[PDB]
Amino acid sequence: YGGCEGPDAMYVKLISSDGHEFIVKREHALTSGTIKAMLENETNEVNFREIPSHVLSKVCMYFTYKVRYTNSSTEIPEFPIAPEIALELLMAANFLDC
Amino acid sequence: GGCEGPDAMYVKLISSDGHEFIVKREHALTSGTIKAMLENETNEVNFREIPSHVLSKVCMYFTYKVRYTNSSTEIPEFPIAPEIALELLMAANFLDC
Amino acid sequence: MENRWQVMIVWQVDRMRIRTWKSLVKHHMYVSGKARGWFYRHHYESPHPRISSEVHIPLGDARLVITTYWGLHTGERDWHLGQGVSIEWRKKRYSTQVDPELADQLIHLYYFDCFSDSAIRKALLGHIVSPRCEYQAGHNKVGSLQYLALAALITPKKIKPPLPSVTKLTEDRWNK
Amino acid sequence: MENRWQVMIVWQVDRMRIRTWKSLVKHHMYVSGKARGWFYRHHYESPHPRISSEVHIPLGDARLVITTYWGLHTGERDWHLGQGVSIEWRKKRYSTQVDPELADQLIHLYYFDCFSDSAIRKALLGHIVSPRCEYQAGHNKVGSLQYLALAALITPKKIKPPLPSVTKLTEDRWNK
Amino acid sequence: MKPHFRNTVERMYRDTFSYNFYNRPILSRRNTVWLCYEVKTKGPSRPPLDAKIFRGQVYSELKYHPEMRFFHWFSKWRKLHRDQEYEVTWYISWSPCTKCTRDMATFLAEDPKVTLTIFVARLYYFWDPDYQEALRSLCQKRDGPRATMKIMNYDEFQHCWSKFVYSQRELFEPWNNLPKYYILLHIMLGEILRHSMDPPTFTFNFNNEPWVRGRHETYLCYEVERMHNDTWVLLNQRRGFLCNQAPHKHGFLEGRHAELCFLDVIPFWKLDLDQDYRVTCFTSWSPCFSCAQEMAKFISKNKHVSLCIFTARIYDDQGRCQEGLRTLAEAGAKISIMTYSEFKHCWDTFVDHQGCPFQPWDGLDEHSQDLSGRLRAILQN
Amino acid sequence: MKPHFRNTVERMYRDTFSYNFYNRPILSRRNTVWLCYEVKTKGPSRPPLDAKIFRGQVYSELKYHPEMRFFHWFSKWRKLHRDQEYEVTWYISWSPCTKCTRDMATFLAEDPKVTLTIFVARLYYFWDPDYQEALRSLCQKRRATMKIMNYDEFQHCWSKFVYSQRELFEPWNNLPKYYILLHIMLGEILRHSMDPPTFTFNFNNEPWVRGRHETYLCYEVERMHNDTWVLLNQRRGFLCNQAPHKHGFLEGRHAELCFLDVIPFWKLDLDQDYRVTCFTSWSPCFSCAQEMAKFISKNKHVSLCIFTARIYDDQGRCQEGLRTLAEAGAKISIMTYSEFKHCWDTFVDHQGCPFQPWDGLDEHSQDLSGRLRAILQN
Amino acid sequence: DVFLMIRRHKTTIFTDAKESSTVFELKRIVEGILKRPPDEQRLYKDDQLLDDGKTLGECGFTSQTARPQAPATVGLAFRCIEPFSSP
Amino acid sequence: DVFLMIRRHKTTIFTDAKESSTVFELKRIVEGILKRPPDEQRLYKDDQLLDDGKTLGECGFTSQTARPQAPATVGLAFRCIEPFSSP
Amino acid sequence: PDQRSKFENEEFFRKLSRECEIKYTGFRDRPHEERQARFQNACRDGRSEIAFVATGTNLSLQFFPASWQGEQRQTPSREYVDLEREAGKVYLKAPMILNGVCVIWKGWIDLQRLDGMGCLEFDEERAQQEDALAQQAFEEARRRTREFEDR
Amino acid sequence: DQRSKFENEEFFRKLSRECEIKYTGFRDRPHEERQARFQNACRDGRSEIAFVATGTNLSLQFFPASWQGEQRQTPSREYVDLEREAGKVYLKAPMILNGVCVIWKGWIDLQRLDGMGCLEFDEERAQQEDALAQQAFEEARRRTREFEDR
RNA sequence: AAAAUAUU
RNA sequence: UAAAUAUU
Ligand SMILES: [Zn+2]
Ligand SMILES: [Zn+2]
Ligand SMILES: [Zn+2]
Ligand SMILES: [Zn+2]
Ligand SMILES: [Zn+2]
Ligand SMILES: [Zn+2]
Repeated sequence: YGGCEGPDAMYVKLISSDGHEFIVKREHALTSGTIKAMLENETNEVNFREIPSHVLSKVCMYFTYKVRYTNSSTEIPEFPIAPEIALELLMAANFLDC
Repeated sequence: GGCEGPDAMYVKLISSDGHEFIVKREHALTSGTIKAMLENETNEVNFREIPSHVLSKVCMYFTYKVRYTNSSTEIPEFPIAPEIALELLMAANFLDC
Repeated sequence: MENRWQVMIVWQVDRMRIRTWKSLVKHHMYVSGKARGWFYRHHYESPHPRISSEVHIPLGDARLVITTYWGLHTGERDWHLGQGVSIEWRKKRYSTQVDPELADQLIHLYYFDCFSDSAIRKALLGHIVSPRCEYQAGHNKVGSLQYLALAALITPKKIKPPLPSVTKLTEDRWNK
Repeated sequence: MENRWQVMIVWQVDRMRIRTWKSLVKHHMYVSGKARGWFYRHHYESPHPRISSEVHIPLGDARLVITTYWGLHTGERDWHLGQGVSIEWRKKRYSTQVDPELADQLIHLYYFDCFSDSAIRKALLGHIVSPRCEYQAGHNKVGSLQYLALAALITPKKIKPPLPSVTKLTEDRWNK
Repeated sequence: MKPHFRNTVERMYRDTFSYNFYNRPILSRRNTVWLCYEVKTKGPSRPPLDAKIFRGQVYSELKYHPEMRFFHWFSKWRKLHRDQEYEVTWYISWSPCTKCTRDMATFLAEDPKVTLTIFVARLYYFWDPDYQEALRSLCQKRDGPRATMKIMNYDEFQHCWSKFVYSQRELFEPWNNLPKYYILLHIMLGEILRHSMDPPTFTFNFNNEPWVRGRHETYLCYEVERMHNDTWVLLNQRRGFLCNQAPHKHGFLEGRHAELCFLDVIPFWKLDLDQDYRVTCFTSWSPCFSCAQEMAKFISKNKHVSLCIFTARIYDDQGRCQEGLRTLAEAGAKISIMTYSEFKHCWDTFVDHQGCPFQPWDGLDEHSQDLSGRLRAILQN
Repeated sequence: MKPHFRNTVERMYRDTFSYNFYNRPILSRRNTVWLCYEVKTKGPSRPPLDAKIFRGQVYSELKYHPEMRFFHWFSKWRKLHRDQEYEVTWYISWSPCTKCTRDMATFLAEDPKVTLTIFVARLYYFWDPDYQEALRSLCQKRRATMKIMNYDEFQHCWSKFVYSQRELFEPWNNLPKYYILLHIMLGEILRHSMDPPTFTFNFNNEPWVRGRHETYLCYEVERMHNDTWVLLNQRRGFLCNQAPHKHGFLEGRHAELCFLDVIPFWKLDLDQDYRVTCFTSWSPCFSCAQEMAKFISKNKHVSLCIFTARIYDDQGRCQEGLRTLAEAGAKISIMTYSEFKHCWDTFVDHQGCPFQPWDGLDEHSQDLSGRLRAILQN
Repeated sequence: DVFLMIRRHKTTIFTDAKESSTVFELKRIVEGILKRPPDEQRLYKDDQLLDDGKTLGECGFTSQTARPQAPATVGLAFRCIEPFSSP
Repeated sequence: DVFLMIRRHKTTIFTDAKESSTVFELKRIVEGILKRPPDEQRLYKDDQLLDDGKTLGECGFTSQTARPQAPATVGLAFRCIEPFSSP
Repeated sequence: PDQRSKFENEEFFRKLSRECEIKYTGFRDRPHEERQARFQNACRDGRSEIAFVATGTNLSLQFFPASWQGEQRQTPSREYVDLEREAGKVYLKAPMILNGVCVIWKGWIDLQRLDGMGCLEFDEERAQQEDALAQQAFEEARRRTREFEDR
Repeated sequence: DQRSKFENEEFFRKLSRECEIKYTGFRDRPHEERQARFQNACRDGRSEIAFVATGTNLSLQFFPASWQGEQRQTPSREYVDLEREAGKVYLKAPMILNGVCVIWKGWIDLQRLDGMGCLEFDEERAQQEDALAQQAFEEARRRTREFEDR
């Protein structure tokens, strides 16, 4: 049981550029290189300058997907993606190195 | 033209839903049932079953056929949807459209 | 003594469309069993210097004769329209030209299948409608709403290759 | 005891899948240049009483060998599954059996074209991407969000005939 | 645009017949299966009651294969006269497939009033163990279907050309190697279906009496064995027999010799070059001179085959047969004589003995000893 | 597992080569068109710098036709060396189409340093006026050299553009008859004409000659209408005897025999009356005369008429044949100044030169007429 | 000519008229049915009231907007856009 | 296991839990971040008021409903279903 | 009367009875003077074919020599071409039977432009002269439709 | 690394968890003939014997070592035992799967012709196996194709 | 027989 | 010089 205020946060705070805040476990963000490097151990909050709220929601869902199925290699399920969101999702992934 | 006289330019058509349209006598002449019904003293038509939307669609068919009764060049399409196709078919069968 | 002429109506078409018609007519005459009874005359079976072929489609007493043509100088600058088509209605001495749309309505009177008399009922009863119209050019006019609704409810048959149609043969392409 | 054996993992497949595999591999070995460099041994090129063929795929200095078998009593009651497949990874005397998914991952690592490193930058600048992945079976694991987004925006190629996929060959169709 | 697949033609064009039915045992690019058929009633040979041609693709779906289409049609067409015995004859370009063979077996088992004869231009996947088992279960077995399978000869090709081709005022012109391909296919199919002689034939031919009469043929029975771990293992697949093809105007003009037919079929076994094989032959008559010369040449070229000839008798003419034997032996062949043991082995393996025992004829041992001495002298002189 | 239409190969299978290039003048179901091509600098007798095969359906779109695809590839390949002149050789099963012929004319008129030779197994739609006009514009106008394929070209294609292994070319049954029929039809279409020297040599009524080992035949037809004769400008041409050849005809056919072989193709109406006029350097021999007599008896509609420059009498049987010819109804005459001039102006590329009669033309004509006249009635 | 639709108080009238016909002519046409003076009556389009003096071209409507299969829809008022029925 | 996203007043938490876990366990888990007693903290589903004691099975939700690629959405309140952003 | 009513109140053949612009098409590619000379010669001789096409459609009228047709067709009405009424115009008169009704196609072509105008008019003379049964057979063929007729 | 891969991974679709397997040969034949010829083949060593997991498509096939040809050196002992228990057969088969060496162990009851099987790790084969080939395979399997073409 | 996309 | 859906 980790408290976000403490060093061993166990739930890093993400602030969407749009204005929405999510929170996700430390390892889930560790799967993303930029946040991994940023989190430095004395900080527990990351703010995004350009990523929309929906983009950050989808990348968090992707973190969940990857951590759930990083080791699994059997009958992987589908991960929704749409053309209208695809370009900005690619940009966000490049920024976060997903 | 005057609606007061029985030989009015149009004819009343009350829908089963409880909705009234009015359509020219010449347009209605294209259908056998209404043609026989319109008797010259009467100028109104009551439909037991035809819904309001079905009545509108069949009246649209009357308008289309009278517009293109004779012309045969570049005839436009008559859109029909499956959800209404069956009841429109029943309405045409009743009205002999 | 002044010259003598015979006057006819020709529809400028492309040689490729004439080829395809030929192909379709032959096919459905031999490969299929549909266009049986259609007579076809080759380019050497008529003295006319321009004629290319003649397809006869007996309709009871009457006969529908579709003719194509060769070597008409009227061909376009790009020779888009060198050849030509025509339709005639011969019965005894009498003869007359006909329109492409009326010609398909005439041929589809006795030849290709269409909704039967009892086809409408099955729409309400929920049964399966048969036979279904396979030639949509024979109803090019505006028909009774009952047929239109029945066609909307049940899709027409799509045969491969398509039944030969005078319309598709003599439709405009250059400028419509 | 006293009677030795050799032990292998054999995915029980149907005969129709096997020849489809044979057809595709030869096609891309001869008709197309895609699978050039692959070897295919006929049934009479190996002493094994059961081996039906052997597709050899050089992977740099190592190799990937896919074998089919015949006359196995393992055929289902309806003989839905009489034949079988096995994937091996041999390097000199060393050898190891491989899973179909990892087999295709190792195949696509060398042979078929895939999104180059420039794909990300070209998509960022809104430019057309080429070359692009055409073998979807080489990325059947959970790929980086980058690749999923790219595959979403620009569709993968659809070759005809489909490239030989080991995963498609050994997919459990009867057990679904 | 493009019409639909046609699968019920009435007759096939001459180029089509010449292309599809070319009976080379190994033909590629023939991705279509043609099935001409005739149906008739049991009684005096009369005109067929029906006959048409079904068409299909090898890689299509099984329900569309020509054979399944025919059986589907028959299952309905038969209902008109349930008390009618039906003889069906197929002329097919490819032998039915494994699944279709199994389905035909089930069909014919279900219907006990149908007799099916099949003539095949070529054998389709004749080297597949599963297909061999399916053919054996369909034809070899004497129960249920008893469907007969045969290779097409000049007579059947001519019958098809007459009745299943638009052959207008023209006569059938056989391709180049029709007889050789026929005999190769016949030998392979007999190898598959495990054909065996009737007892009377073996009793008549394999008699070792030195003085004989009225026997114009030669019979050859062959088996193969493989070398492994200093042990000879029988290739149960390689086992069969054959008889000489007498001269015929349509077939071989000068009838081919059984030895030459055997040497023509050996290459199709695709024996490994790096292994060692032993081929054992039992012949009723000793090799002639030309045969023996060829056989010696073949042994010289193929270093992986060790030949072992056994003979019940010696056929000698001009003394040149003795020379032929000498050159054959010098080539490396091991020539011997058939004794009681070998006669019994041939009886057990190559005859339809119905479990019966071997009944040696009179003077067998004395004749065997005399012929052994004769062969010893011939090889030593 | 249905690969895309393979429109290019390097060599074709023997069965394909035999099934497609079979050159019957009226052949069906050869829906694909094959085109084996070679390119080479104007320097002769050196290995070609490129040679491949393009194939395509007839009923496809014009851009997928082998000719258009070859020109599309050639336009790009030509930028490599703009200073080099090229010769291109085609061997095509079906003859190009009207649109393809016109567009090839345009393409080659664009390029002033590319020569094109074409060889055809068969003529595609050879009885369509526009195709005839398109070929006339493409070939004769002046460079596209359209020819028919003979044994030599067939063997060349078999050797170079087929995978045949240790195999020798085996001509099919009627190769020479079909070749000569196609040659005659192509000559009729393109409107070939004799060179002045050839006619001058081969049409001397002078009884004493040297080297007259070849027989020519220049034909034309006339149709009945309104009790009048109308020239059928299609039915015009000439032909010469084919010498015996090991690969071609073992016993060379007689010009008259080729004429009788080609006449049936014209599909002359059975209910119409036609007059077939012929001019020949030598009078028909006995076998030719018998064949003409039997053919004319068989054909009610046709009416043959023969004009000659010389009477070829040998062993006296020819005169006997003339009697059965006359009984059949074939009128035989001799060539006078008027007919000589007509032949010169109609069947020669005289370049507008007026006929120059030789010495003793009238006297020789009168002598030949005297020789011929008595035989029929007397 | 174009066929027009009027949509108010559970009524509709079907009539063909010229494009150049002004709203005054439409009110004259509907007077034969409604037995009311043209002056006070006001039409509606896209839930927008139409002034007393208006023209088709000024409104921007064209013969393509009003078709024998999909006529232009306009409401009416005297001195509620009722939707069609449903299956 | 099921992954779930809780959303309220432009605040969110992504967290995984078991199937048999009850709503009491959910409030206990969110206690680690919200720093408020769980007895009062109130959850909502489909604009419906969940009771203090509420188990997954009796709720009817299943692992099919809540997926890593489509986690179930539930609101939170103390003592406004805010839609996501748009392109 | 039925024929006249159809002509007057029918969408006629796709070739409306209203005046339509027509032009001569032969020898498009050749220069204008050559086209003019060839058109005049073709009109004079009566041996070749001459075709007049409306500008905006694919319909055209072909004047083949009557000889080509073989058996001369009886002509109760006269078809004619005037090169005499006006020096600079060529006039045409073609009796035809379109869609079962007999009409006369008239028109003029200026030879300089080889173009001009044409129109259709009802033909009263031959309507009664033509056979009776055939006209009604064509009318019934034009009235019936396959729909719901087969039992 | 091999032990970690065998421990903390989803393995080949044939997990180390014990699973029920069955003998599939002679599917059709009566039961008595099936079991009799099973025992005969197990005793002989001249035929092939196959064990298929019920719920998947994977199966283990034992072929005589003579069929393949040149014998492969076996530092580990594979066997089919009919002696430890009278009414059951023990099965031990070493293998290399996805680069990690394992031992597949199992047993089949003669009366039922179906039994159980499990997959155990093998450290012994690991150190003796060549480092070059195993390192090469480890390098080859970790890589991916996306964004590597220059 | 083939007048020729009659898709054998 | 076909081991065969390498659909020329
Ligand atoms: Zn119809
Ligand atoms: Zn890829
Ligand atoms: Zn089959
Ligand atoms: Zn011999
Ligand atoms: Zn072309
Ligand atoms: Zn001669």
